[PDB]
Parts: sequence; structure tokens; C-alpha cells
Amino acid sequence: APLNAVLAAPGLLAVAALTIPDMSGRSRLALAALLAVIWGAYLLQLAATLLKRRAGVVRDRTPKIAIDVLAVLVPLAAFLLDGSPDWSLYCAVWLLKPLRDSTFFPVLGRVLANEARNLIGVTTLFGVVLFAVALAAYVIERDIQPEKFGSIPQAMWWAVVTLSTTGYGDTIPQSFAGRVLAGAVMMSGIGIFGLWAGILATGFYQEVRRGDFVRNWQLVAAV
Amino acid sequence: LRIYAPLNAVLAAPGLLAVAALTIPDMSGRSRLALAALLAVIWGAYLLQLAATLLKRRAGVVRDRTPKIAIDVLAVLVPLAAFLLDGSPDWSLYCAVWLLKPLRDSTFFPVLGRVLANEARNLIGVTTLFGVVLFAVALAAYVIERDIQPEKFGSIPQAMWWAVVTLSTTGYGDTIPQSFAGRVLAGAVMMSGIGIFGLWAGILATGFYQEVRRGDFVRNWQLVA
Amino acid sequence: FLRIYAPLNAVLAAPGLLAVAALTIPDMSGRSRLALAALLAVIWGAYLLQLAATLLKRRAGVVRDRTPKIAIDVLAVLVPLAAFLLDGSPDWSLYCAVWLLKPLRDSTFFPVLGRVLANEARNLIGVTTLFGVVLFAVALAAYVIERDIQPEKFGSIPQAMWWAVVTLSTTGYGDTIPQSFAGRVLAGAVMMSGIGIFGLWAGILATGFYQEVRRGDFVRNWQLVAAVPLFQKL
Amino acid sequence: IYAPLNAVLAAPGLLAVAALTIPDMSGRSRLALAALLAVIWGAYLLQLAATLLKRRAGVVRDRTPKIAIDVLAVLVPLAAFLLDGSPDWSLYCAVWLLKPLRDSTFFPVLGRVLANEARNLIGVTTLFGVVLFAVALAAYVIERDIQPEKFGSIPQAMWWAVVTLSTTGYGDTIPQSFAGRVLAGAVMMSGIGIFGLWAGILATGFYQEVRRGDFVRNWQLVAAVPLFQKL
Ligand SMILES: [K+]
Ligand SMILES: [K+]
Ligand SMILES: [K+]
Ligand SMILES: [K+]
Ligand SMILES: [K+]
Repeated sequence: APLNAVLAAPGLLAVAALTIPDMSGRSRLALAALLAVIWGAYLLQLAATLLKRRAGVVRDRTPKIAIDVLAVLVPLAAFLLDGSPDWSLYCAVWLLKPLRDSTFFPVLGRVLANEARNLIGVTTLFGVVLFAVALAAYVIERDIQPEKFGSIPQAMWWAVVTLSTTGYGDTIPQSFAGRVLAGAVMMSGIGIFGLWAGILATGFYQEVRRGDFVRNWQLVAAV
Repeated sequence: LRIYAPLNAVLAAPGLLAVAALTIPDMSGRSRLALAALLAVIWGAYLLQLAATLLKRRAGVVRDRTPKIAIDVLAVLVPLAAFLLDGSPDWSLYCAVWLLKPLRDSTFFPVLGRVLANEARNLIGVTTLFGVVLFAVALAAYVIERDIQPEKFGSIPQAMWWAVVTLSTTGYGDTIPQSFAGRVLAGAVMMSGIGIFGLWAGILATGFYQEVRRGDFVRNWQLVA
Repeated sequence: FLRIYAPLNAVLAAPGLLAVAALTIPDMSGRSRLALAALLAVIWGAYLLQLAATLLKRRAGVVRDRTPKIAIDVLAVLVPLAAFLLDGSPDWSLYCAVWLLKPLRDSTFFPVLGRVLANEARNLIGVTTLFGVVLFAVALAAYVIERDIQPEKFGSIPQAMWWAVVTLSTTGYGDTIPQSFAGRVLAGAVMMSGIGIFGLWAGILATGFYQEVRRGDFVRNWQLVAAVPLFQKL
Repeated sequence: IYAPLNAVLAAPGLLAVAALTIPDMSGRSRLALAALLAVIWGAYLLQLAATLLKRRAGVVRDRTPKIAIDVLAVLVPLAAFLLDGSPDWSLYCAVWLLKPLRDSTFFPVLGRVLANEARNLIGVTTLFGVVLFAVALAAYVIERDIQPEKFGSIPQAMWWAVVTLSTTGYGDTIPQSFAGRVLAGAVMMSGIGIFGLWAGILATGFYQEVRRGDFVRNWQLVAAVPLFQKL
């Protein structure tokens, strides 16, 4: 079923493989050629999408066209303009190709729209708490660790890395007061970590029960 | 899309970043002034916003907005207090009273308040559930490796650190069990980390489901009678 | 909110547990250390007073069910006393930790949670066994790949199972890290299936707490809205 | 409950596979674990007979994989005991990982969840695959010059991309530059959303199964009429 998506797979990997140092000159050329063949295939797929007028009935596909155009113009612009061996990174527009044919995204679009209001209200909440924490983390250990928690942005780095529970461990609080704070930061992380899921889940629900207005109320109680 | 809708919150964005930029060591005195100026311009802008809210007492018949005003009031009194009373280069930190500014004009926290009140009983119980599991794990973490790592697991509050770290799955990697039985425990602790991440998610999912259930008195009881 | 108006017996537990922590700190002054030991005995006295409070008045009405409540109150005085007598080393106060069950008493969360971890238990213990399988199955591949590269981090299944939990749970300490190419590719798949297994737990519980308030409509608009005539007479 | 008798046996069986691979082990106790493996292997051989032999439940019932698991539990371990000559044969007995899967009454229901929502799930995989590569691209661009060995290639940047976006956060490949660390800030945030995406999708996955089993206690038992429904 997915014709466009399969072609991107070795294409994206070809962009990766071209960036590796100490690669042989003969094999490096082959990876460049594999980029070209797929480009032509995407050029051909542009022609099938563009040249199908006076033969196509009413079908909404405004974003579908955009992907097919970008997939051929960008890798062409770098093909002509960028003379440095760092031209292949432009081919990373083919990431839009697996986003074309999957019924996942037009549904996702109605989730991030019905619950859009609530979602951005969490992001700014994430920022506020992150900042509020990065502030106190600075006041507590600006003296003891002078190059780690030196500035608010140097504490913000830790505020991100603790609230997100990524947890690198390049900037850890040393003071008692600074550690017990980190505790609360590590906890308030979990709280919003699931709050995403909570909101995101309820969005999907109503779309499943919107089609239940014509499958349980007018397809078993009207016929 | 949202350039003239969150008018009050746009101003806070450069403001908070200015507070941040001011504390950076090795900053030139000329640029350090510019940032100090930028704070004041925004402070005056909120003073202008305070007047537009306070002097205009036009409501109509019935209108309640006491929490809305309380934010604007704090956004001018506190920075001014730091401008006068505090005499160290560490006065700018007080401007972070504008963290309350984005919380004003957004229809989400009156909704969140009703989620956090109708499932309060359940939420509160997860936190004391967390604290118990944390303390019990640290207790066990102590007894095992107090005699192997005396400066990492030497006390309960030294293990409580590893508990918070491991349970939340933040996992810093400064305190790590070395002995067999210590690590086996770490496993159950890390796994029990996943448990709590679920209950936090599941309950909030149940609370937000209860918000869609408010429309069963105007769409399934008055339109299906 | 049941925090500053309702749970009286759980408030007492707060300083109690912290005193257990405080008493274990090395380099502590024997003057303040005695004061901490003193605080425990005030609380243990308050719990002993609470024991009689729920043992004097044994009934209020006709028949009331409170078997688990007393089981907590009893353990709250017997175990701490057992350590105060039988154990005569500096390591005794640890037994005061049996006050961790005291917040689990005066809460409405746990009888709710109970019916959730029973109506869906079948699926929940199915996730743990899915975790076990994926944890070991991956750990097996880890040892095979990097036993000839880092023979002290990936030289035994137990060393690999360590990396298995550490990664799959998205803890990720950072002392065991795959060095080879092949290991890092799989390592990613561990972090990815780590997203599933971290969300599958969220899945069951989004159904559990849901399937509880949806049991008030089983006799309000289902078994009492549509019925046949002459159903209950004799 | 003493009902999963087939799974209890698996527990020490698999642990023995582990214990065998530990270096600095005495030959006396190394033989002892190899012995324990045989004991359980024979128990599954007895169980294999108890599956293929006795028959008394149904007309012609479908349980092909339930037998197939017991098939692999005895053909594979015996192949290692014979065909493999190195002390590294026990690794094959790991096939007993399939044993706790036989009758767990969680995996037949999970299959339908990963079918009625599979369309969506395989959507998030290539969504992850996109952002992962999208981020790695930028990481390389931002710090290929500064850290030429941690971010000296797209593969090396991809290593950070999984590590950050899965919130794992090892702490080996870390962006040092301002921009990369600002990016890392988002790469940590958008990972949390993905940690909700699956968690939200599977929150619907288990939903539209518990309300389909109550299509026989609220749709086919509440709305009942004799001689009024046929096809
Ligand atoms: K970590
Ligand atoms: K780390
Ligand atoms: K995590
Ligand atoms: K982590
Ligand atoms: K580290």
C-alpha cells in the first residue's frame, strides 16, 4: 500500500551514510547516485500528481501536493547552489514523504485542534515552573558551584534536564537545600509527564464517539 | 493567529529573559544597562495595564474577576519594591513575578482547577503513596549498602536522594548500587517508577473525561428527554 | 482536599518517619540525637492512645466493617515496642518505619485503587510478564554483542540485565553503555519499546479508574428505564 | 494461584541460563546449573506429551500456537546440547521465554488492541522516526565543528537523538554549544509529548475493547426480542 514511504527509507539512510568520516571514494559516489535515482522517482511522482486534471473528481489534497513539490525543488536547489560537500543534508526534506500516505495524521490534526487550547496552556505551564525552579536553583548554589549554576541559563539547563526527567548528570546540586529542591522538581516532572497523556487521550475519545452519532442512534434505532 | 489575543503575556516573554540575562557573569557594563532598561519599559507597560484595569470599574450587572486583578497588582508593586528597597545587583530576580502574567489570559486554568478539584481526593493520595514507596525503598537501600559505600548510602536521606532520582526515572548516575542485592532492588525501584507514571496519567485521563461529562445535562438530558 | 482538615492520624506520621532518617546520620551530636529519639516516643505514645480510641468504642450503629483499619493501628505500636526491648544495638529505630502504613489508613484513595487493581489485575500482571520477557530477551542480545569488547560491563547476562532495566525503564544511569555499532542500534530499540512499556501502564489505568464511576448508570438508564409490566408483587 | 504451572518452571530455567554465563565460576557449581536446565527440559518434554496426547475439550478446537510453544521448548534446547560444542550453548534455552506467554489471558486481548489501533501506532513510529532524524540533522549542523567525535556524523547525532527523545538521558554525548543546548531543551520536551502519544493512543486502545465486550451486556442483553432478529 505505501508506495512513496518505501522510497524514502534508503534515501534518508543515504544522507546519513554520506556524513560518515573515513569513507572510501568509490563507495561514497555510489551513495550519491542512490540519492539521484530516488530524486528522479520523486520527480516522476510529482508528474503523476500534477498531471491528473480533467480526469480527477472532487478530492481534497492541498497538503499532499506541497510535499511532492518540496521533495524535488530543495534537492535541486542544493544540487546547483551549494558547492561544498555538505549538500546532501538538504535531501532531508524527504522526511515529509512518510507523512503523506498515512491515515494517522489527518486524525491527529483533529486531536491537536479540539484540544489545542489545553495543550499550549501546558507548554507555558512547563516554562513557568521550569523558570521558577531555575530561579531558586540559582539563588541556592550560585556560590558553591560557580560555573555550573552560575547564571539562570546555566540553571535553566538543569531545569530542563530535571523536569523532563532526561537526567544527564553534568550539573547536579551539591547543597542540602539544593538537593531537596531537585526532589520536588523530579516529582513535578512526573505530574506533567502524564498530563500530556491525560489530555491527549481524551481528544481521541470524542472522535470515536462522533461516529457513534450515526452507528448507534441512526443505524440501529432508525432502520 | 495569537498576536493580539494574549496581549498581557507577550510582554512577559522578553521580561523574564531579561531577568535571566542580567545574572550572567562577565557581562559588559554597557549591555548590562540596556537589559536593566528593558525591564523598566515593560514594568511601565504593566503600570499602564494596571490603570486600564483599576480605573475602569465597568462591569454591567454581575461580573467577578478578583483573581485577574490580583496578578496585575503584584506585577507592579513587587518590582517597584525591589527597585527601591533592595540595594544589591540581585534586585532583578524579583521581576519573575511576571510568571503569573501568562497564567492570566488563557482559558485553561479555570478548566484545570475543576479537574484538580474533582479528582483532588485521588491525586493527593498518589503523592503520599509516592512518599511511602520512596521512603521504604531508601530504607532498604540504606541497610544493604551502608557498609560498602559509606559516603553514598551512609544515611537514609543519602538513599532518599537515590530513591527520588531512580523512582522518577530521572536517574542521574551519581549514586548507584554496587552490590548484587542492591542492584536487584534498583530494578524493582525503576519498574515501580513506571507504575507511578501510569497512575498519574490514568487519573488525569479520568479527570479530563469528567470534563466531557458536563455536557450530559444540556446534550443528553435536555435534548433526549 | 483531605490534608489540613481530615487526616489527623497521618499528620503524626510525618515527623515520625523523618526522625527515623535523622537518627541514622553519622557524626550526630548525642544531645540532639537523644531529642530525636525522644520525639519517636511521644508519637508512639500518641499512637498507643489512638489504639485504645479504636478499641474502646468497638461499634457505632448496627454492623460496621473496619478490619483493615485496626490491623494498621496495632502494628503501629507493637513493632516499635518490639525494637525498643528486644534489639539493643544503635540500629533499632528503623522498625519505626511501620508507620508508613498510617497514611494508607485515613485515605479514600486505596479502597478505590483496590477495586482497580482487581478488575483489571489480569491485564496488569500480563504487562509485568511482558516486561520480564522483553527485559531478558534484549539482555540476551546485549551479552552476545559486546562480551568481546567491554568484558566487564557486558560479560554476563546479569550485567546485561542491569542495562536492560536501566534503559527499558528510561532511567538510564550511564555506567553501562553499548560501545559497538550493532549494540547501539538495538539500544535504541530498547529505548523505543521503552516508550511503549511506559505507556502501556498508562493504558490499563486509563481504563481502570474510568470503569468505576460508569457503574451508576447500570440501574438508572439501563435496568430501570425500560421494563415489562408486572415484575415485582410477591 | 497454582494455575500457571507451565510458567513457574520457566523462572529458574531462564535464570540458570544467566548463571551459566558468569565468569570466575567453579566447575562444581557450573555443572549444577547445567543439571537444573536438564530437569526443567525434561519437565517440558513431559508437558509436550501431555499436550499432544490427551484430548477431551471441544469438537475440533483451534490452539495451534499453544502447542507450537511447547514444540520449541524441547527441540531447540536439545539442538544446542548436540550441535554446539562451545561452553556457550545455554543461550539457546532462552526459548523458554515463550512459556509464560502460553495462556496468560493478556496477549490474546492485547492483539486486538494492537489491531483496532495498529493504524495509529505505526503512525507514531514513523513520526518518532521523523523527529529523531530531524533533530539529529540539526545537532550535527550545530556541533560538527566543536565536538568532532560526539557530533562528527549523523549516526553520532542520532545516538544522542534516541537518548534524549526517549528521555533516557545517558550523559555521554551532550551538546556543549548554546544553540544545541537550546535545541536539546525542545528535544527533551517533544519527547514528553510522544510519551503521551502512545500512552493516549493505548488509552483508547483498551477503551474500545471494554466497551465492545459490553455490546453483549448493554446492547444484546438489554435490547432483546424473540423472533424479531435474524441477519
Ligand atoms: K539519566
Ligand atoms: K546520567
Ligand atoms: K523518563
Ligand atoms: K532518565
Ligand atoms: K554520567
